[PDB]
Amino acid sequence: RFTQAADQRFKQFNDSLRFDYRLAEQDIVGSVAWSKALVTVGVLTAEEQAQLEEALNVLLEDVRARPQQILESDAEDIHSWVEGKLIDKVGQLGKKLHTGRSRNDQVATDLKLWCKDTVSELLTANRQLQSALVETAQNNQDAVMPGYTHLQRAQPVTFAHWCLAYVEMLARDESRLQDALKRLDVSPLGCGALAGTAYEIDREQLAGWLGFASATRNSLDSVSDRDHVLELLSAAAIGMVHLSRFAEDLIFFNTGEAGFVELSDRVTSGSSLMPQKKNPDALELIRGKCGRVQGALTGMMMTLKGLPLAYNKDMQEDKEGLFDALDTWLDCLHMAALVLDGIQVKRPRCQEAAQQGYANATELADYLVAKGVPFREAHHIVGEAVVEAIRQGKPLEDLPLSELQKFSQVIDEDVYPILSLQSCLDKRAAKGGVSPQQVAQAIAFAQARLG
Amino acid sequence: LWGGRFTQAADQRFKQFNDSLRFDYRLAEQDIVGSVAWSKALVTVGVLTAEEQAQLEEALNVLLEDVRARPQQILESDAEDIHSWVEGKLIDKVGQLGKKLHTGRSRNDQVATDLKLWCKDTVSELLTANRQLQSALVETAQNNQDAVMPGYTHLQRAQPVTFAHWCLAYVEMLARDESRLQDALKRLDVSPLGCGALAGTAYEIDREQLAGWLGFASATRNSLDSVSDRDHVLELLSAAAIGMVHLSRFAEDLIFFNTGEAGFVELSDRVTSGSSLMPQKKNPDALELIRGKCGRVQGALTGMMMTLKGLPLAYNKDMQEDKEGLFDALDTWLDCLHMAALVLDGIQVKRPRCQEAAQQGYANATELADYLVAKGVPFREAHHIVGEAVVEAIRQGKPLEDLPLSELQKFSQVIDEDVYPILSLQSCLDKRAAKGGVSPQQVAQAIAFAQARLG
Repeated sequence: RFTQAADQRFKQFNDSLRFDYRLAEQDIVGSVAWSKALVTVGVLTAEEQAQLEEALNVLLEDVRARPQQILESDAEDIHSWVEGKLIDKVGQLGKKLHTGRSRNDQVATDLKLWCKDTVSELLTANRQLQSALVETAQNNQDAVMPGYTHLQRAQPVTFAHWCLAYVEMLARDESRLQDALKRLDVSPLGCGALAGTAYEIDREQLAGWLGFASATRNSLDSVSDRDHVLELLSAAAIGMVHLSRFAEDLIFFNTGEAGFVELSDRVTSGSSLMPQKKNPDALELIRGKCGRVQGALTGMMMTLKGLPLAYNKDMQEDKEGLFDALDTWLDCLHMAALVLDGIQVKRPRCQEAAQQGYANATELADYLVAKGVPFREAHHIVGEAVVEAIRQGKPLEDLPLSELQKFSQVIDEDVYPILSLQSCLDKRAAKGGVSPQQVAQAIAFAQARLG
Repeated sequence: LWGGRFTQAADQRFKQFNDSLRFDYRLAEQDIVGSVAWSKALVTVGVLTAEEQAQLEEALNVLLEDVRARPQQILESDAEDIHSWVEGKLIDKVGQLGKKLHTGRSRNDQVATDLKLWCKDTVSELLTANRQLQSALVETAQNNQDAVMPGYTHLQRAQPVTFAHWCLAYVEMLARDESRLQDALKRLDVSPLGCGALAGTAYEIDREQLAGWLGFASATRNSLDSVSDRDHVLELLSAAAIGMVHLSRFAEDLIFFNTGEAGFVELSDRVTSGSSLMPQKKNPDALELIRGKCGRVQGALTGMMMTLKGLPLAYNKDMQEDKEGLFDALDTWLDCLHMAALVLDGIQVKRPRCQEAAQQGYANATELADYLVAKGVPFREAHHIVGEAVVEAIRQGKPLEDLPLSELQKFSQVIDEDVYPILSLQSCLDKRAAKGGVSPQQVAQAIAFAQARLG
């Protein structure tokens, strides 16, 4: 009894179906393609290939329309599940299909086909966040707020420029995904268990049937290679780092202390104890989820580190992490878009905090330096003027001319336009600077580029 | 549990993203048991009458027995989490009374308690699994005291050892895992319940009495810390990570001993796969999976560290990410401890091959240096001398013992016919007579000591 329990434990420990069912569709189209290779190589007649294709097409439509059926079976993995469902439709012809093929090059192929499908969905979700960000930017070009270094008020910025910062981060995530795609777009099918098919299959022809751009150059490498999962996990970890920063900023902007931003009821939840709470749960989950992506990355690295060639059962650990991390990344991309959709920027509070920063003390200092006051003395004087202004509870620009002239006689009426928030924005007029004219052009450039 | 502050419902995609039920239902028993203890705190302080508490306990116990019978039923609900699920089922059963149970409590409070209760049970199981492995290793050692084999450093033939000694090496690793689990359990055996959402319950509850009801050793000293603390998850993950490193080395060793090249070990069919064509080759499936599974435990560790890093006080929603990581990592560690034990029974050590290999690679060269020392030759000099003898032995393709005396005396004139008994396999073992050494008497003393420590 406890022997049987132990054997059943071993079967659960060993089996992969419960996560690799996720590869059903890829295993099936992969099988279609192999079947054609076998014809070129004289194992299958053209008729057996058509019957096999027919049964695989029916199975594909059935898995699409009801994926939950796979997990009803006690098959050990999908390859064996698909094989079993093939034999029901076609008899021993569904075993003959595995001729010249191994589970090692089979799963390598399925996995890369899955990555292609998934990178595609990630590219879309990523482009959608960019577009959500750019749209948010368009509607908040007038939202002047404090920029931050060290979480201290620095030169003022606009909410729009803040959005386009994340657009840029996301644009690099997009090219990272594109590059990973091109690099993984190589068919490992026809590589046998480790040393190649024992048939004269045309692997480049086979790759074409699979939709891959070329075939792998080395069978040992083909069966042992999981770079694409490491690289996709890297891309995801960096993407999630981006989203964790976005979340951190929005959560600060969302504090009662800041009051910069109000989030929608759709994307927010309450407290079981505290009747007033409206918490940024979605933003917090997005940053909390950075860790599981990172863990998936670390785990895959550790799994592959020190692993001898060619194939090893350790490599069955390549899927759960990848699946979880890419699902997470996709969910976070969607959720970040959703948060933006309902966001309200509280413009007066943003501007009030911008003005309580005294960044224009700089502009005062070199107004004075431009008027001839020595550097050291200029800074001393503005320092004094700033202390007095906070004592009176007003911005520098709010001091009457008679008051400012007590700090330096050279200050005149022309000081006031030079101290304005608008003036300080308009000076940053180089590419990527925060002047409204530049931000406006960046939004337009991103609209055109994003479609 | 909330909604009065809200004018609009959650978006469907937010609900799927935010809900914890699909995994926190694992805490059902703990949640209900904590709720019972909380109902008692509430009497103490006038929120509930004695008969109201008795009535809540009845309904909670019904839920407990229902949930024990088929936990899966929980997942039929669209409840946000296990806490809302319990409260909702209480209300169905007792009406308005069910709306009273959450007085003075928060989910921050509740989940912190539920998770520590679950850790206690899980650590216990890990401890049990760790001890069976130790004791399975000890028994394998018992039965393989005579299996001289090569010892390795750098995967190079070092000095002879025995398979018993190898086994006991892993016993020592596991015993430190065991003590790490015990120390972690002590630190975590502290009740956070009664700390509200961060600042305390607004009630004169006796939190040490509450701890007693829950089976904890004491109550936490600071509400802010209590609702925000996940040290115990990091500490358990880190113990699991170390434990999994040990298992990965165990895996690496056996997979190596199982090669056609070594041939030291035959494993059971129960734990391997292979082909009827080549019944000699067994793929070490369980072992490969044990070492492969090290990563996900390492990943859970890194992941929880990252999620906790830079988080302000007190509770934050990020902390909902603790459970999935911990569940996976401790389940993995438990399964690997069980499979390691499964691999050990029916394992067979192939003695003739082990012994043959133990006599190769000039693994007796230390004995010659030591022999030179005993004749007065400074160890460093002896070492150099023997190294050169090895270079000549390699050149002749002979073991040191097969070098004629006249040849050996070219290296040192002090060498006489008594080197030869010193080069034997049995003498390599006998000479290592200090504690933790490989002599037959030391290994026997170590086996007997491990048997006593574990019995």
